[PDB]
Amino acid sequence: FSILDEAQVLASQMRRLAAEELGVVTMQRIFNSLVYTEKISNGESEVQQLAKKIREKFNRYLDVVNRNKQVVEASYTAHLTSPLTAIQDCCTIPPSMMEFDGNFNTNVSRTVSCDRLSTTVNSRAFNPGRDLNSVLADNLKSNPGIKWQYFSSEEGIFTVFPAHKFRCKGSYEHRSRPIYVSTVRPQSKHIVVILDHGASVTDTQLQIAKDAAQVILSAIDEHDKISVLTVADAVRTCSLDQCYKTYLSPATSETKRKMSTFVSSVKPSDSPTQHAVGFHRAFQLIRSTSNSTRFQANTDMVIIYLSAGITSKDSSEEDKKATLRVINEENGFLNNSVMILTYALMNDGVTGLKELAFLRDLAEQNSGKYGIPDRTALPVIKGSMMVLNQLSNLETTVGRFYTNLPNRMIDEAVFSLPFSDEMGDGLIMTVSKPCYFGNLLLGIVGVDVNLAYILEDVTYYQDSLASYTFLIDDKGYTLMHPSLTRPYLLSEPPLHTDIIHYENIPKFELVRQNILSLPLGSQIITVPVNSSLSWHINKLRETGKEAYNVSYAWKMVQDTSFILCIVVIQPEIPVKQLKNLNTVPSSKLLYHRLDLLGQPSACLHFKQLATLESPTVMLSAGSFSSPYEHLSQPETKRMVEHYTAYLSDNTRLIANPGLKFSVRNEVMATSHVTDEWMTQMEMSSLNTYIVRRYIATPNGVLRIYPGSLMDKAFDPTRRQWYLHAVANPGLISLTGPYLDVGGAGYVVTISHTIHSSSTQLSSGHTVAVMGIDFTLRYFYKVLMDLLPVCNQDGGNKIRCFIMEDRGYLVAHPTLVDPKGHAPLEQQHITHKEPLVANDILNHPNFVKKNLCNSFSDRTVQRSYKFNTSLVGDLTNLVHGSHCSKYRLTRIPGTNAFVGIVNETCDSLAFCACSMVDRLCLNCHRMEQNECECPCECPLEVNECTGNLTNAENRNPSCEVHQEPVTYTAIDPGLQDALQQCVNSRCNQRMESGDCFGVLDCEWCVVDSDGKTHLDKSYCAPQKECFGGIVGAKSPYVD
Amino acid sequence: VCQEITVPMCRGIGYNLTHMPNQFNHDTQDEAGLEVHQFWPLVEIHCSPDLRFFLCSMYTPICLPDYHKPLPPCRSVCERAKAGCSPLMRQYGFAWPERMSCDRLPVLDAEVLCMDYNRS
Ligand SMILES: *[C@@H]1O[C@H](CO)[C@@H](O)[C@H](O)[C@H]1NC(C)=O
Ligand SMILES: *[C@@H]1O[C@H](CO)[C@@H](O)[C@H](O)[C@H]1NC(C)=O
Ligand SMILES: *[C@@H]1O[C@H](CO)[C@@H](O)[C@H](O)[C@H]1NC(C)=O
Ligand SMILES: *[C@@H]1O[C@H](CO)[C@@H](O)[C@H](O)[C@H]1NC(C)=O
Ligand SMILES: *[C@@H]1O[C@H](CO)[C@@H](O)[C@H](O)[C@H]1NC(C)=O
Ligand SMILES: *[C@@H]1O[C@H](CO)[C@@H](O)[C@H](O)[C@H]1NC(C)=O
Ligand SMILES: *[C@@H]1O[C@H](CO)[C@@H](O)[C@H](O)[C@H]1NC(C)=O
Repeated sequence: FSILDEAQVLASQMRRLAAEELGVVTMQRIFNSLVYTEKISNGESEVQQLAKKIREKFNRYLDVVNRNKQVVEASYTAHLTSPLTAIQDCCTIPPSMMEFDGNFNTNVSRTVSCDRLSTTVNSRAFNPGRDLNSVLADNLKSNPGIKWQYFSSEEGIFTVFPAHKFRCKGSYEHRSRPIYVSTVRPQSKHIVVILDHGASVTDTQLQIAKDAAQVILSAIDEHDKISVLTVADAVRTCSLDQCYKTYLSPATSETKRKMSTFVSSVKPSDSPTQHAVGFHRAFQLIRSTSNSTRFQANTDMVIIYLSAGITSKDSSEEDKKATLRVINEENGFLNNSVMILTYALMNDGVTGLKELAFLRDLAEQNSGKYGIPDRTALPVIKGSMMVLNQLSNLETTVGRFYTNLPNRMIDEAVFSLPFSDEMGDGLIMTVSKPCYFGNLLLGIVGVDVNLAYILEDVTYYQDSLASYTFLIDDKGYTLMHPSLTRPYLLSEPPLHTDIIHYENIPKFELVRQNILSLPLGSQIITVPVNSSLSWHINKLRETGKEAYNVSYAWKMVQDTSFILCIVVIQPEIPVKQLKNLNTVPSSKLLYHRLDLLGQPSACLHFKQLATLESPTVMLSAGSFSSPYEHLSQPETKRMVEHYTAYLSDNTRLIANPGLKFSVRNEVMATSHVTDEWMTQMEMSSLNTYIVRRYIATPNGVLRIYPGSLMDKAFDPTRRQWYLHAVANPGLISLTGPYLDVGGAGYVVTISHTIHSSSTQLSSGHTVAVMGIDFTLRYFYKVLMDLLPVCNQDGGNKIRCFIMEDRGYLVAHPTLVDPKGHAPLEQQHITHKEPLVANDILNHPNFVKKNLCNSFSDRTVQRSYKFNTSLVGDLTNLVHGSHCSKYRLTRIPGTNAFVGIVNETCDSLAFCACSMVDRLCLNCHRMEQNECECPCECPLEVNECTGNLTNAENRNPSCEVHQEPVTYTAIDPGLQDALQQCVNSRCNQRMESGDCFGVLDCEWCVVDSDGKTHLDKSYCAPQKECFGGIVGAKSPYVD
Repeated sequence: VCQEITVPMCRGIGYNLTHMPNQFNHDTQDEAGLEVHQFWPLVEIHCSPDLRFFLCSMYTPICLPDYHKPLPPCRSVCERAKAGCSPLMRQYGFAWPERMSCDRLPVLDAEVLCMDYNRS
């Protein structure tokens, strides 16, 4: 019944874990005695320096294609004199292979380009690859980081410098790929494909019809617009969006995937094809699509049509008359701006020989043949017609539809958005230019760069704690932002989203217009704190703030379509930077690369190579001056010794081997945790309950004990325990349950921030956060030891719990289900205690249900937020005043709450929680008091305009739920040669209070049959009963 | 003596007269309104047009000033309510109380008066 005095004692345990076991008070005292240098800036100086970095990378990027272009253009002048026709088949070079610097899939190289042949090439084709090897090698050796460099001729040959034996089971038709189309035809193409599947079309030739439609979709860019229509017996458009019934949508990967699946859903129909309605609909779409694109003209409209022998005998001519009439009428509303292309589907019988005449009449728009007079004094853009069979190469036929477009002879560089490499095994970006000799187009040249390398300057920008950067193009699409997933881990092209969605702040659309228009400038705006995202709030440097200033300093990158910007939070208030210090190492520094060393005594800590001899220090990719070079190239023992020498160099003599500013200063500043931790180990009784403790810094320093080996790409600044502590400065932050990276399974983490001084407790003053990890059962073992009331029964009718500020439970009477039998949010207060969850939603000012948009996975997330300023005690207000009284209060000094429930009789209470996914019950509206576990609803985005489908959806953006992380690998040869670091035998524990919390143990309660209670609960290693279910699967193999 | 329906969820169902205690031994309409409102998310999702009536006919049973006998819903409206909402209830954690099993209701049989509005 009493909870207050019980909560104060529980708070002392939290301080005993944060201050004594972790060392927060010691490190805060040390960081308070350090000296700092203050800086004030609006971002104009930083946006100038950062623009230079990527401009130099794009200048060298443009100098390669410009050099490759002038060589192949001059090489054609030699072709007019000597036969430049060599053959170096890419499938005939098998002496060896390599993986040096990208190209990591069976790639030989060094002054030997390879050629791939299209079926269109003739024996007298122009092949400049013979002499082009002399320059392609110098381009790669002088510019490391670029992946591919190629020349694809208009005739059909594809020559790439790094020769790799790839895709020999077919032909690589590069001329049908979007990179080639966007170069030779840089105009915004508003295409609409009409797919006739009526008149009893045989499924044998509808095969070609639907396969061709996939070639169009997989060949256009985001500046092109597309619509796909059906038989027109009923004008069925794509049903995956509301705007697809009215407009043409930009050919984004979203629209492509939606239209492509809609193509494969087409099956034959016996109704006679109503062609006139299909062409009419296509015009109505093209008409209602704004004036062209309102974008530098260059808007060529084309209507592709795929059909065969419809006729209809009696009304055949009438069917032919109705189409060419409505074409002449609707294309007469336009200024004959629409071009028509037709394609024939043929077997040896159906289409015969006379049905092709109706398709050429459509391409030529031969309306006068049927009487209808061309009312427009303008001419008509005569199209073209091609025939297709089961032997047709759809890429060299229908894929070359862009050739029928006007070639305005644009000689300009074009930059592609991030996409997946078809030759390699990663994401790339491509700059390209066409090759022009007189009025003749020879082809295009293009070089591919790794996405992580070209963006390494904006992905890991850390010049100031009060600043961050984002990179966009002139159309608004975001290429890099703190809210995006890091490119090195991406195996799929992201959903390209406008900057108005990631920088979701009121009054920002004014700054957005100034960014896309003015090539250089800056502007400050005033924003309230209650309607903003965390990237701004976490950098506040004044407490009790109701509104804050933001500075946006932008500058377009020279000679490219990209624009870089610097966001400075509260620029009128200084930002502190750690001054260079000189601390001598009390203990020897140990780099985390224990595999390359092998000198200290090693052991396994879950799925990690670790040691108990001393803690380790890790530098994340981003602390180095070239983060892509650190991720791509192997880290060797030689480099580990160099970094160890420079970081522990107290003579100030060793030159910087490749580290960034403030990196070593934070390594020395945090070097005091070594003696602090190791001293506590000798006297602590919690060595069997603490899985690890650590401290992390904004500039990439990570010291953990037990010193373990981590993956290079690990960034602790983007983990939940880090961001949760920054949001709650000066408070103990409970975070969990979450899945551990090291292999400990589900864990709960106490995290705390370290500030520049104790007189300023704002989030922006965070110079480091520390964290300590415990197993899932630990905080219930604490709850049973600390509070005797929780033992009146075995957590049955009298239940105790600990709830974080999001609603998730870290202490529990029940925590076993984690498997296939319970909802995904089963660890939430709404699922485990639906009654008190319903009741606390009625307590005023205590709870608030939040909505945020996550454009990375097109969902809208619902969550809770109990404000951690709760003074006093909360009991039943509406529900359960008689049958289930409860007491809920905040644990002082932390973001958690302690609760006790006394279930005297049964009561009815539900909180909706899906047991098959995370979909909310009602996705039409959100109610604050409608109890439901955390859930998601699909985000409705208008793909025809790039905005939200409903304007009544201006929620903030979900900052980060970046799940992808490389869990550390363990393998035989090491598993059998070494043993676990801590081997507290779980077989010798006979009660729940003894087994709960032990890091390598679990209290089994369920038999291997799935859900049958055990007559004999016992303690066993975690491997034997995950979640207490004997024989359950590991949580990493979900 | 009958009293008017006060719980807003059960207004506009066909009647506005009830009498406490109900079948669940709720001593007031406020107590009964708190329990029946736990099904309100299922009513707004429209899994069955009979759901709001079936729930209200049990938590706020109809009171006629001249009948003086309990007038429960028929078994047909209970089955039509569960046929459209039960599979959704099993997915989102909702459960029917055992006192609301359709076997406890009269069939459309004998002179047991029940309340189905589609068979009127
Ligand atoms: C729970 O309530 C009962 C009365 O229903 C009381 O006897 C018992 O002491 C209570 N338990 C606690 C821990 O308050
Ligand atoms: C066609 O050109 C005329 C000018 O001759 C212009 O007024 C009209 O708007 C154009 N058509 C469309 C659809 O814009
Ligand atoms: C936020 O605070 C402002 C005043 O600072 C207030 O007018 C507004 O109603 C609050 N809520 C929202 C959602 O803006
Ligand atoms: C913004 O800057 C001005 C000028 O320094 C200052 O007076 C003001 O307090 C700052 N904050 C807001 C919310 O205006
Ligand atoms: C919870 O937040 C409100 C404002 O949203 C604040 O006024 C209140 O004091 C907070 N709760 C407590 C118990 O202080
Ligand atoms: C809708 O999208 C367009 C770009 O297509 C953009 O210019 C406009 O600002 C968006 N609407 C709003 C309200 O932001
Ligand atoms: C009560 O229900 C009757 C229908 O049975 C309806 O006519 C009447 O308007 C209702 N009472 C009120 C106050 O609306």
